[PDB]
Amino acid sequence: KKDYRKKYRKYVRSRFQCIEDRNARLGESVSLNKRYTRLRLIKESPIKMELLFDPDDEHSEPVHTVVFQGAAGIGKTILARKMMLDWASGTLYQDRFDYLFYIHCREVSLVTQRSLGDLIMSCCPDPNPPIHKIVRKPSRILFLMDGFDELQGAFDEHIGPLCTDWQKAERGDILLSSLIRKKLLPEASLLITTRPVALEKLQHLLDHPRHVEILGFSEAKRKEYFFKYFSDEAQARAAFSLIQENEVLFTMCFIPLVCWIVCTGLKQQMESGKSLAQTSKTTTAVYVFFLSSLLQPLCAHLWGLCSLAADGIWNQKILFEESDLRNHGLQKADVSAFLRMNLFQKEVDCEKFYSFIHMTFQEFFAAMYYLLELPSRDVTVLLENYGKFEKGYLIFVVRFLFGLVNQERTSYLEKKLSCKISQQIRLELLKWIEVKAKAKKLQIQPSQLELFYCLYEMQEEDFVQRAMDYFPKIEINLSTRMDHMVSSFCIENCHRVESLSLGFLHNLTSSFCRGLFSVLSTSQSLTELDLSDNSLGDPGMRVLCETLQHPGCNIRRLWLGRCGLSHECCFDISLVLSSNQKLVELDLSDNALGDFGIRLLCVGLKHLLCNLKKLWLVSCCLTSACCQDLASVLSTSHSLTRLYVGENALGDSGVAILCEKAKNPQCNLQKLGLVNSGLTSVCCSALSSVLSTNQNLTHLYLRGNTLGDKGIKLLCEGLLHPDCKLQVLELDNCNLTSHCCWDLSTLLTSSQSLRKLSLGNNDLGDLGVMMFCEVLKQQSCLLQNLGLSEMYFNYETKSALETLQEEKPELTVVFEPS
Amino acid sequence: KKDYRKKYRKYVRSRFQCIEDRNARLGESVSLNKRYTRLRLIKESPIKMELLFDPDDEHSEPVHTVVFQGAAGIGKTILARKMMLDWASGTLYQDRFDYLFYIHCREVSLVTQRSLGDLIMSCCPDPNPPIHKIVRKPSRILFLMDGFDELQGAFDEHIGPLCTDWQKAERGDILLSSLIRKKLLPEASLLITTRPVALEKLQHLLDHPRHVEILGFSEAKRKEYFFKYFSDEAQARAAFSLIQENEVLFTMCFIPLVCWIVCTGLKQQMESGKSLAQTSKTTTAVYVFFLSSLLQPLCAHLWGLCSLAADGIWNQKILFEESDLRNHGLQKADVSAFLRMNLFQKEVDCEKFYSFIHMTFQEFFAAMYYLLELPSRDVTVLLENYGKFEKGYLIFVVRFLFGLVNQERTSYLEKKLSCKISQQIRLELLKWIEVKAKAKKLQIQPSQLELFYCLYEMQEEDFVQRAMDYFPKIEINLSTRMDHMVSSFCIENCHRVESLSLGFLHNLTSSFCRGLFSVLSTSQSLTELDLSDNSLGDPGMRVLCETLQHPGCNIRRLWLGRCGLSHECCFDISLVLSSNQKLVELDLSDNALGDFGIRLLCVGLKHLLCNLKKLWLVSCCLTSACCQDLASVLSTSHSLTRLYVGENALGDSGVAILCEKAKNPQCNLQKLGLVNSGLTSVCCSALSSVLSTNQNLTHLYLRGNTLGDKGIKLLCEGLLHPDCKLQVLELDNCNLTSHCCWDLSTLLTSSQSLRKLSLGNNDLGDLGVMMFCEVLKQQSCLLQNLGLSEMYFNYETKSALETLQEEKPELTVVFEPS
Ligand SMILES: Nc1ncnc2c1ncn2[C@@H]1O[C@H](COP(=O)(O)OP(=O)(O)OP(=O)(O)O)[C@@H](O)[C@H]1O
Ligand SMILES: Nc1ncnc2c1ncn2[C@@H]1O[C@H](COP(=O)(O)OP(=O)(O)OP(=O)(O)O)[C@@H](O)[C@H]1O
Ligand SMILES: CC(C)(O)c1coc(S(=O)(=O)NC(=O)Nc2c3c(cc4c2CCC4)C=CC3)c1
Ligand SMILES: CC(C)(O)c1coc(S(=O)(=O)NC(=O)Nc2c3c(cc4c2CCC4)C=CC3)c1
Repeated sequence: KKDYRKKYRKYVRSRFQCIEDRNARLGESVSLNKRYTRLRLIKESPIKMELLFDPDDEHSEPVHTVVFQGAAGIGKTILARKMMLDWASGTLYQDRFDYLFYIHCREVSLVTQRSLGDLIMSCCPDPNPPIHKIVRKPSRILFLMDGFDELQGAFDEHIGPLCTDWQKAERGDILLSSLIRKKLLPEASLLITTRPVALEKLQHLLDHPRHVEILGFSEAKRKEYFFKYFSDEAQARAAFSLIQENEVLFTMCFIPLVCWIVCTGLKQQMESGKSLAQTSKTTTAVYVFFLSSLLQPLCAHLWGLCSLAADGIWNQKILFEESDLRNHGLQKADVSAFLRMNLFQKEVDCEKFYSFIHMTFQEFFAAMYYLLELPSRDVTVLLENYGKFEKGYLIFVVRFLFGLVNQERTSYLEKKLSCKISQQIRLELLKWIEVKAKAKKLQIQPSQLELFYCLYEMQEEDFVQRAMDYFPKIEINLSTRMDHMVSSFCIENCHRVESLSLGFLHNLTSSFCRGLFSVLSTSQSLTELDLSDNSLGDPGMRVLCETLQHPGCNIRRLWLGRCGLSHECCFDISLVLSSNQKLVELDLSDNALGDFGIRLLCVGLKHLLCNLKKLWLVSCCLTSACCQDLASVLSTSHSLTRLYVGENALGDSGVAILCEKAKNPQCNLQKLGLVNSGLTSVCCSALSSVLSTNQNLTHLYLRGNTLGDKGIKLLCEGLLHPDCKLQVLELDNCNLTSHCCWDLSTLLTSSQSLRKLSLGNNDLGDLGVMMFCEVLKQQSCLLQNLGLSEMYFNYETKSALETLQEEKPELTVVFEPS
Repeated sequence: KKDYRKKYRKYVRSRFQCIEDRNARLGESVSLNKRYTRLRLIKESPIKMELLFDPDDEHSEPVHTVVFQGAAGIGKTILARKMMLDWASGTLYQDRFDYLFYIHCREVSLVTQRSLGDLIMSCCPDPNPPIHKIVRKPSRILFLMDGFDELQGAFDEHIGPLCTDWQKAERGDILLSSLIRKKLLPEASLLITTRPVALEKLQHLLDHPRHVEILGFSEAKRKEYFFKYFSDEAQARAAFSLIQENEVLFTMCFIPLVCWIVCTGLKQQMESGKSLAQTSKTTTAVYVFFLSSLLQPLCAHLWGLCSLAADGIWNQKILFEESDLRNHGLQKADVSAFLRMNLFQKEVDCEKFYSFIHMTFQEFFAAMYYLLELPSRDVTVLLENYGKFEKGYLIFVVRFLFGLVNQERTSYLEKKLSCKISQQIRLELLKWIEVKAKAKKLQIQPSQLELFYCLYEMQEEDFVQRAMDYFPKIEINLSTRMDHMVSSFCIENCHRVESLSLGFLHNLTSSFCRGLFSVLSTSQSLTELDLSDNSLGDPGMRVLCETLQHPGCNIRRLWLGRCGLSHECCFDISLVLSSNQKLVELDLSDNALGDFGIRLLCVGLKHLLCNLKKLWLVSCCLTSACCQDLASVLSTSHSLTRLYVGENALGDSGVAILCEKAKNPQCNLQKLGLVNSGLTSVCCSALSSVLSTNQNLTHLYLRGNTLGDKGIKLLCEGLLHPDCKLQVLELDNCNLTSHCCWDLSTLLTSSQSLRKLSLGNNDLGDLGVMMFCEVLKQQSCLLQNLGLSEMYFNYETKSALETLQEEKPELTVVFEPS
């Protein structure tokens, strides 16, 4: 007859019409989900809400879990609400799921015992839905869990009694684990929204999740928001222009919540006949401006509320009863005012409790508590409990505290912050940074990012510059405009930073990094810049190359990784080499800088006053052709001493060119990086001439080649020469056999210059090694690692090797295989 | 980063380079697996090592278990080692298995408790491989179990506590059972090598194995072995030729272990400047020649070693410690000499124990122990424990004892055998043969094969000829040249054998059997030769037919089975019939001897002095056309009395021809085998004429025809004739119905000649039987089986049948259906 499934879709469609889905909607108006602004979704390329659980391009395996992550206040909930509306309307997943259930984490009781009644409680008023029929069929139901990080009370991931069978009642935390792990109602599809910081407590439940990141609004959508928010286009234009002119506030407003806070304040200024001026620069300033603007016209009850918020955070309470309001002196006065204003809501979805409009607001209020004039009111305790899931990580409580603790304060609630208290806290906050800044560890506690966002908020020179003294090495990751804004601010004020590592995330290949590179080049302490494995295309390298020509750079070491740089960029690299007399080490490996790029690079390398000493051209798609220019550089330049060119196609016909010039008596080559070049015995006579002539050559790296016995014999003849000064010889994957052990024995016996000789996976067997063991006792000069890498020997050889280590202590490393 | 799988692949490639994979390699040289000689592999057509675990041509089912069987020293291990090398090199199963684990059974502790650490212990020195990750994934791993029959200690197949879950520890015997049965680490692939004798203790674990037999070297491969073994072509040629001239030693060298022991002894004769002469004829001769040659130059410690070997076999010990050597007086003298020579090895694969170079050698030493001058030194005990898995079956200990117990002994250790002891044993060995020879049973104890191999080794006329007196019937299976050599020798010396059955295995259709057939035809006791179901094509039949013409044959009965003989061979069969006046019974059924072949066969059958009495032409693709020649044979020959021609197409139009001549009053036909000929009622008037005319006809077999009531009625008219002498009438599948019961009742009532009348699956029902029950009481002459085959009746009929049996005792078999 009447199919509940249809009744449920009607319920969902009609229910989720409001954006907030809570009261105090500026006179209880309808905000309309029709105003939904599209979010930028990136998968780990863009992703849509459609096809989230579908198989991808290979193996054709299904997806059971998709997790949405991002910053707070970015519409994770709103995206879920749009999804529910589109599903109910029959436009989204209309051919995939029979039922869609939404479970908010805020309302979940973690410590109480219940059966899986979530499918009843989250749906229609009808107390008897067909749970035992179609609604229990696996794979036909889609669930969404909103706010994993908002789960209150104790929580654990490693629970024996997981609880399967939806019919049985168990603790709420346990029940959630079983559903997330797909042990309860298996094959069900589940969407989870969470802050990245809480992923560490979720990853154990997910096993193999699909990862989707939610990004903020683009400039195009920022304008759209104002025009949809303000019904009068003239107001939308004024509101948009005002904020657009404020680069910092505009950027922060990329976060939908910040945009909302700002738009609401401007609307109120309009209604009140005010100038609509707004000078906020920090996240704190946005929250302080909004709160004081709304209460100023109330303010008398700020204490009772801040105490409530602090008690709420400490005791893991988000949803409050009338008793909790009364216990803080909040009754029949400010509560009503708070509900009239966009500050608090009374939760009108057929329930009986009160709540803050946002968790960032509750944390903001708690932050204010610690500065006014009641769980503790001790910032030491606040900071110590930062690294905890149960307390909600307290990211904003502390970050707002940083911004709030200042001297440059005015009226509008900012005068209610006690001076002595703020001063005592300021000192504690700086010490906190020192302790965490020195902790180079990966965890939920600050990852050397949050410390900088906190310092950005506390935009004061004395405090900020002192904090920077605890960051001699900075390792950070930038994904948006606000991150670069914070990074540039913080690094600009660093006078004691020696090295910086910058990770770049989908924002790349553009001028977006100019605002940071421009700053780095003016640093008087930065020596090493690490840009490894960042997709910065030629345009990114060009911006860097422009900044690397600044006379005040002081940068001595520049490292690149799998950036995909093209041969074209060698034009700009050469321009840097020709004028930057400070650069010593330049690693251009793992790029597409083919023979042409090298031809151009060599222009800078041969340039007068070019002081580059170490050059890595490893894995640069090079052939033997480039050896003509590289050989010219080594001969021409007095500064090049280290050259690595392996993982290319510089075979015997190529190295012969390098050798012709490398052998020059005036050659300054110290390390010859002929690793994976595919060399054989043919060029070994050329190497012999180099080793016996160039007395500055101390290290050979010949791993990856196929020299054979003939090749090593020819090299030995060179190494046996009186004028050979080679100290380190690496012979691992050189395809040598036991037949050459006689030449290696001769080398060990007669060589005087070698200090390290490492033999790797060669077919020397027991004969070669046993022979060496005896030879090495005959007044040998070899004191370093013998090699023996990836080898298996018999008992007697193993005994001889261990014996050698004990009988001749001057040999530091025999390196037995095990 | 670094994948263990790759590190392991490297380990396996570097490890398995030697053939022996043990020391004492003639100066510790490298034998090189590169010298591997291809083995002949036959599946139960040739098979390759590739695709062993793949599905075949139907059902597309996977193979989890593959079992390799063959002679001791046939290269089961070396094949396994080559497999590992080819896999590690990425040429064999490179796209099927990620890991390959080799577990030797010799090193397995059956009685101790352990987890499945075999995946750690069998690999590289690294103590912490990723067992809990990729290495525990089912179906991605191939295991090889080498030497099931070498498992020491107690063992059982029917164990409740099989032990699943690789993480849990249990007894080694139990652990192996679970892995073999695929209960532990299920869906894994396992290759098992074992001696055929031990299959009986493995079959319970395998359930549904793929069977591959390993055969020895061909003549061409033997040449290659010598030319690869001896680096000097001149020496390889002289060495090969020496052996080629020795037919018996040459034949034995089909086993890699035999060609090895022969080549090794010769190499030493070469180095020592000797004549290189070798006169060995038996396996024992080769083993003692080798051992004595090596020790003669030592011999003083033969006692202590033989005692050790005997103690080892008795107490199930293969791997010995220094304590076991010392306890037998073996210390700092001969042990070193034994390790220098190819006799003993000290197991140098990072271990601490000693072992015999070959298991057949350890058993050889034990065999000598019993003859010298300490577990027992009682041959009675040795022989009694032959039929035991735990003791290793003791096949060679006893077989070598047979060869060693002789009078024709010389120096070179053969003089260390005590005369009195050998004489006492010789008597016990002969009695042992008597006891086992009379035991016509299938088991691990001698299957009437090993007894003959033992007698071959003991090549002495008195002992051997006496042994033959216990084999009046010989049933043997020959698969190789050495089997024919032994069979020929043994049967040649049989003076009291009445019948011989020969199974021929892939060796067929060739002259390979000539060496045996030539001997059988000279036997003065052999009467019956059974060659059933052997693929001996016309060439095989021709060789037989040549030997069947020998005047001393004395063969009276020759039986053929599904041999696939062609009509062409009837020419040679006829040649035998025309001159062999002794042959009485010739069964040519289940062949392709169609009408043409019969036309030719009939030439011999009609030949003067052809005494063949019983001829079977059943299932010979015959039609009614052949009846013209068969009828001529029956009329022409005075000797043919029994003719079976069913399972052909000799329908009514055919039998009418046979009847025209069979009815002749001078006809000597006694049994008319017209079974499955497709006859009906039409020819029954012709059969009637035969019955009433030929008084020598006593048996009719009409099963398979479709006569109906009319057909049997017509036969009854013949049977009711005063001159009909038929005694036995078989009427089973004749398609008769209840309507004929009155003619059968008339037949029973009036027939005087019948003694047996068997009615089978005819629709006679309860009425027919009830009628017969009463008729049979009226002074009936029917005393034999009434039939009632595949019939079902009601209560009253059953009662009448049982009553009949009791009331009229002269009726031997009522044959109630149940
Ligand atoms: N795509 C969007 N279109 C319009 N408004 C949006 C959008 N995304 C976010 N917002 C704004 O976000 C505010 C609601 O904040 P919200 O409840 O989503 O914070 P939240 O982080 O999702 O809560 P939670 O942590 O439980 O998921 C509303 O003012 C709404 O207008
Ligand atoms: N295909 C082959 N090519 C070369 N030599 C072979 C080959 N097969 C066997 N051999 C010889 O086998 C000898 C080693 O004896 P082996 O260990 O194989 O006896 P085994 O019966 O396999 O031991 P196990 O009973 O444990 O399997 C070596 O001398 C080797 O030359
Ligand atoms: C990208 C990164 C640094 O790695 C990260 C991952 O997760 C986090 S977060 O949990 O601390 N979220 C936030 O800070 N949001 C947030 C921010 C600002 C202002 C507001 C909010 C919330 C509404 C007001 C200013 C930029 C960050 C940060
Ligand atoms: C196939 C059959 C006949 O059914 C069978 C009966 O017994 C067995 S066996 O498993 O015990 N193997 C052996 O005897 N090998 C073996 C043989 C010879 C010489 C030697 C060996 C071992 C090295 C020296 C001569 C032929 C058999 C198999």
